[PDB]
Amino acid sequence: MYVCLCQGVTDNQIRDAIYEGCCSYEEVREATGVGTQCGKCASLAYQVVRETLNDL
Ligand code: FES
Repeated sequence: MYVCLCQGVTDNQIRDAIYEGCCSYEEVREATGVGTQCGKCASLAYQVVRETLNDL
């Protein structure tokens, strides 16, 4: 699903960044651009990051 429409980031793309070593929401933002242009997606993006990290 889409997480971030401003940057076109999907939940799979967030997981891809974590599977390449990102270990925090901030690093996922650095790798994907999620949440950089407005406030709408931050809550969802953080939840996807946390669920993904907890499953590793
Ligand atoms: S929807 Fe993600 S930065 Fe705007």
